[PDB]
Amino acid sequence: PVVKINAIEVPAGAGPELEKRFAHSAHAVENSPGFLGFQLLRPVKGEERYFVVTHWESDEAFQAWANGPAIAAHAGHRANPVATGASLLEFEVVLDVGG
Amino acid sequence: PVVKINAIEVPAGAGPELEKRFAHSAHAVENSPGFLGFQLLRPVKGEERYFVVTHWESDEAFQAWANGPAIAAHAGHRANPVATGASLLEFEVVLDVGG
Ligand code: HEM
Ligand code: HEM
Ligand code: HEM
Ligand code: HEM
Ligand SMILES: [Cl-]
Ligand SMILES: [Cl-]
Repeated sequence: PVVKINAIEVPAGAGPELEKRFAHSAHAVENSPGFLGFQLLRPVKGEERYFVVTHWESDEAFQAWANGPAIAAHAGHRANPVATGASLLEFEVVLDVGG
Repeated sequence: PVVKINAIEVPAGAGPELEKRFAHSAHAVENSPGFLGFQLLRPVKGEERYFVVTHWESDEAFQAWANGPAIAAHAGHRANPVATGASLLEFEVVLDVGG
């Protein structure tokens, strides 16, 4: 599997607004083929960016979602972001250990 | 829950040695109270550091592990580190969505 993290820069005080924009977003991705899950991570120490951490069975599965269903999920939405920058961090899972 | 990511810097070519070291490390953290799991992420694009992504029911559970077992787990090892630096990134899980 692969991990794709969108590391989002958020202006001071805009944390709650950004989090609210994610609150009903599950429908936009949860059903996608090869999707294994995602977490929105609020930074607490050592990082100022929010991490949107997504897990996929493959790179192609993420790309299919990004190029199709993800774009479609914007219909009817303002495209005015509160984030001031974003960086995509891509990784391959080399080890996974359960609780 | 909380997420603690250790972002470790690894010289070129040490990736395999670092990964081999993590391959036999599950025992050092699994079963610890409040531990929910971890992944070793090998960087592919956008990042040069390995991400050690760990999940915990609370910060206290993470501190209890880091302060006791994790230290104890070094006893008997005679290898020098291959990592040259590390940064702990700490997060609160705000949203969790399963696939
Ligand atoms: C992991 C791959 C992803 C990438 C590359 C990506 C990419 C982006 C980019 C480039 C932006 C614009 C941010 C800016 O203006 O600086 C954005 C915003 C956004 N994305 Fe993601 N995204 C990803 C995953 C997700 C997922 C899984 C969700 C939710 C299901 C999501 C929901 C959002 C939302 C709600 C915004 C609006 C942020 C705002 O208004 O400031 N994204 N994304
Ligand atoms: C320049 C590029 C982008 C911009 C400016 C942008 C902007 C936004 C904004 C402002 C929203 C908020 C909608 C609202 O508040 O109602 C949103 C939602 C979202 N974005 Fe984007 N985004 C971009 C690219 C991306 C990409 C590349 C991805 C994933 C690969 C993504 C995934 C999402 C998702 C899943 C949502 C939530 C849709 C929903 O609430 O139903 N976005 N985006
Ligand atoms: C400067 C500080 C540290 C140094 C120089 C260091 C060095 C090392 C080295 C060389 C190993 C090799 C084990 C092997 O090759 O088999 C190791 C293992 C390990 N380290 Fe550290 N470490 C440090 C701090 C930490 C911290 C702060 C944690 C967690 C809170 C940690 C957790 C671990 C764990 C869980 C193992 C694996 C134990 C095992 O597989 O038996 N280390 N460390
Ligand atoms: C998330 C909290 C963690 C922290 C704060 C932490 C911290 C550290 C630090 C400071 C080092 C020394 C890096 C250096 O010498 O530059 C290290 C090395 C290491 N840690 Fe972690 N660690 C964490 C989690 C873990 C876990 C869960 C494992 C495995 C179960 C692990 C296994 C190791 C190993 C094998 C090394 C040696 C890397 C090498 O060979 O150079 N650590 N850790
Ligand atoms: Cl995002
Ligand atoms: Cl580590």
